[PDB]
Amino acid sequence: NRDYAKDDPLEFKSHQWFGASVRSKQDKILACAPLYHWRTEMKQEREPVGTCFLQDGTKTVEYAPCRSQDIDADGQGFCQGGFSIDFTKADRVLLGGPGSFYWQGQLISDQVAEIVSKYDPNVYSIKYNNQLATRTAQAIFDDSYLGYSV
Amino acid sequence: IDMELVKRKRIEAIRGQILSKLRLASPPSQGEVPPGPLPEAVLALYNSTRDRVAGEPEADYYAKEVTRVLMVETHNEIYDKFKQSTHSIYMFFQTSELREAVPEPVLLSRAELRLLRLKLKVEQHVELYQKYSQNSWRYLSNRLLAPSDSPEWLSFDVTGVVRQWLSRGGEIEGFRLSAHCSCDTLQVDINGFTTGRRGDLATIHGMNRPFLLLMATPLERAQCFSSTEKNCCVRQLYIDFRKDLGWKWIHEPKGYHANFCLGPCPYIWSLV
Amino acid sequence: STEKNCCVRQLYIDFRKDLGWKWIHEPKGYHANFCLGPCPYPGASAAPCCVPQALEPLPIVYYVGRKPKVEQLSNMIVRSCKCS
Amino acid sequence: YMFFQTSELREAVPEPVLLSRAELRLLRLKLKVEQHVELYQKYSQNSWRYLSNRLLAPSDSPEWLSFDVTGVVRQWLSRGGEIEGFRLSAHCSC
Amino acid sequence: DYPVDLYYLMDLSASMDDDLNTIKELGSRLSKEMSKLTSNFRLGFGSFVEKPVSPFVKTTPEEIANPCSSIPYFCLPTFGFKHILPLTNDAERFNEIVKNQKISANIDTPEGGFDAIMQAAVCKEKIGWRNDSLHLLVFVSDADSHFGMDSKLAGIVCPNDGLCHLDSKNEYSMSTVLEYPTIGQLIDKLVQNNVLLIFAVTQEQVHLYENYAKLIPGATVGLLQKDSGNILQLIISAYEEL
Ligand SMILES: *[C@@H]1O[C@H](CO)[C@@H](O[C@@H]2O[C@H](CO)[C@@H](O[C@@H]3O[C@H](CO)[C@@H](O)[C@H](O[C@H]4O[C@H](CO)[C@@H](O)[C@H](O)[C@@H]4O)[C@@H]3O)[C@H](O)[C@H]2NC(C)=O)[C@H](O)[C@H]1NC(C)=O
Ligand SMILES: *[C@@H]1O[C@H](CO)[C@@H](O)[C@H](O)[C@H]1NC(C)=O
Ligand SMILES: [Mn+2]
Ligand SMILES: [Mn+2]
Ligand SMILES: [Mn+2]
Repeated sequence: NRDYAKDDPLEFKSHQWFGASVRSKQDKILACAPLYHWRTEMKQEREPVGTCFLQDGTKTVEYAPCRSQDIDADGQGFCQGGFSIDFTKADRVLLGGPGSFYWQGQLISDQVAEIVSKYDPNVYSIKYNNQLATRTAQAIFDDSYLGYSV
Repeated sequence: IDMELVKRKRIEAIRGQILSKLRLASPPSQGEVPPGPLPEAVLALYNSTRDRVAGEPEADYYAKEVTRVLMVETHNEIYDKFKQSTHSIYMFFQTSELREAVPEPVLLSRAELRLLRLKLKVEQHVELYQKYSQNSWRYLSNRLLAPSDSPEWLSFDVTGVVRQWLSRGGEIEGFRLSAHCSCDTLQVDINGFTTGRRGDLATIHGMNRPFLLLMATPLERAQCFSSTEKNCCVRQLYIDFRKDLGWKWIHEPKGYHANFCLGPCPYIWSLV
Repeated sequence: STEKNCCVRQLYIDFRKDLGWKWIHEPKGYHANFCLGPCPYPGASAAPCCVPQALEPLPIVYYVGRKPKVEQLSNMIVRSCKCS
Repeated sequence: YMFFQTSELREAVPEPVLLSRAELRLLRLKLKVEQHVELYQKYSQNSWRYLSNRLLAPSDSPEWLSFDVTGVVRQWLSRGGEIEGFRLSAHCSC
Repeated sequence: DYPVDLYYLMDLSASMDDDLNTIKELGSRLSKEMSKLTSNFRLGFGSFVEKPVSPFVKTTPEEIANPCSSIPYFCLPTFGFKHILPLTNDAERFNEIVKNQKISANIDTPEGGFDAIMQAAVCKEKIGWRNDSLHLLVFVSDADSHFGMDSKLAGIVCPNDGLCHLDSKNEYSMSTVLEYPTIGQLIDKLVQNNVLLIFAVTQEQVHLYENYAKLIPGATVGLLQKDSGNILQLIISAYEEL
């Protein structure tokens, strides 16, 4: 577990369920941890934003599109990104996040060329320009679990 | 010698005191009261009267029935005209429950509006206003703020306001909270709605909202001049310096009225 | 400290124990205290007494038949004591 | 705006601890209508910080008021600042 | 004249603070009209909130012991289901439990309602269902409720066996171990025990649960009001038998 500060752990990889969904495309292997919790960068929380690790041969990168500044249940704090995954034929990743926006759910798609290139082990909230995402809707759609399967 | 019964003289003086402030002769019946159920609604009343560490007559010796009323949420009327902004904060109340806790405007004794602070650090200054003509706002009081690292509970004596609200049949009232104006914005964090908290816990996020604490006299009570005898009444006594002291070293003044207290004060005497 | 002069003495008053009152739900006891002590050399009264200077109110909870009334008594808890 | 000299203040009261009560008294002339008054203190010889407040009543005769600035005067006798003062403006509606 | 059992399943979740006083006025009122149409009357009680695991509850050390934090407010921790009162004739013991009930909390509006229905149904012993009687189970909650496979997000993939899982504390011990039950599982265990499920929810939740009562045989619905005698009219017109 990386530390945000002294005696202040940044993440909780225990019981993160890494390997709950595995998807492979050619020499690419994508695995995710839907029960990965992450502490907010504003205060001391424990929010299950989910994270994925991608291996394209030698390089291993992290992918947490729900680990953002959009915190709390109202945002992507309980997104559990990587609950379900799949690959397209044009090297785009399809990620499902059932807990986003008070469990309205969200689908996030990023180009594999951008995932590895914009990866930075010192940046915990990476913003991707070619990101495609289902934005938040009205409150009637809460508790819908969009992204449960893909 | 004195003895320790002095404590028992206080207890038996407390006994007759509580009964007199409640205008009671004997304790009421508790066989018409159900043992066990104690609502957390009256526990919030009792907790809010003991809470005030912050904030600034013949009828004033008797007891006052303490009741409170919560405010109106932002889900009905507080968003239709202004909503919330960095310039002001609005709180709204009804009157069908204000004139229900205190039916007659005269019964109202003290009415303090209490809020809930959040950590604010160094300094802020707050000015309070009242709703006039349903559109104009009039100044009330002001208060400087201290660096409380913890949530703080305040109170503002708006008794003169609430009394005027009980005399009119005005079906809607409310307050306004802006900040100081240095002339020749607002940075206070008070417990609010935040607008966006949802889920199962959202319902409890309306608790601790600004409420108006009321202390009135029950309707059941209603209703040297109180004595024909020379009671402990202050007696007249004019003292001259040249006449009663013989001191010519004091030029001014040359006399004043230094009264005195004469009369007994006993208790628990024979015969209600 | 142990004062020989006008000092406010501690006194916890229980309703069930020192009064026998089970009709007051809350509280079931409080610190009213009292003032005991001499005040030597200063006026107005023929004998300067140890009287309280600051007092504090007490909220009570009792029922009336079927109606519970939360009321607050004025000046019950003796904080300070003066001599006048 | 009102100003005073510290060279005479620390002569009537040498030690700041001796100061017990220091109330600033003025003199009213206007007798008609009612107005709202705010009081400030001199800081950095340019900035003014809030102090107290008082509403005024339409008294038919010249009235004499007073503002308790004891906590202000006490700190001024400890400082070597030989120039201080007060400010009396009106209400600011914002 | 015929024996009748009534189990009172109350939702203690956070959305119930506005509905709390209606339930206590429903308990005492129900603890009176039952002795009228029958003499063999025994009633019980049980409470539920939510499965005490992320993401349904926040996993910060303060919000575990006090899930009403950040408001702030003091409330009971999150628990799956607690069997408090076995059904008995002692009726003033029933009232004394409903009065002292405090609110709990969680995050997600739907609750673990079915977990409490399933444990109260199957446990014919720790609840104490009569041999030949009308096994009536009043279900009260002001929100939706979780069913099967909803616990997959929490990491619970072992299905609900529909058995009695009440520990020495009379709580649902296998709440973080088993999935929520489905309408199929509930239907399969509400008949093996012969249980008539009364839904007593809020207005916005009726259009939902009435379609559940259409699936669940014998299970009916009800509306919650300040005068909770509305739900009493259900039970009295359910003593028709014949
Ligand atoms: C109105 O006020 C009354 C009392 O004036 C209040 O009843 C009391 O509520 C407090 C809640 O703060 C109870 O205190 C608790 O006591 C238990 C055991 O005695 C503690 O475990 C509790 O600790 C909590 O907080 C800890 C963190 O500081 C956690 O680690 C812990 O797990 C608990 O969550 C807490 O101190 C007190 O027991 C009751 N009094 C009685 C007689 O029961 C009432 O709730 C108030 N009403 C309101 C606020 O609406
Ligand atoms: C029901 O009958 C069984 C035997 O058939 C018996 O063991 C049990 O005690 C009975 N239950 C009650 C409540 O009488
Ligand atoms: Mn709920
Ligand atoms: Mn509710
Ligand atoms: Mn829930």
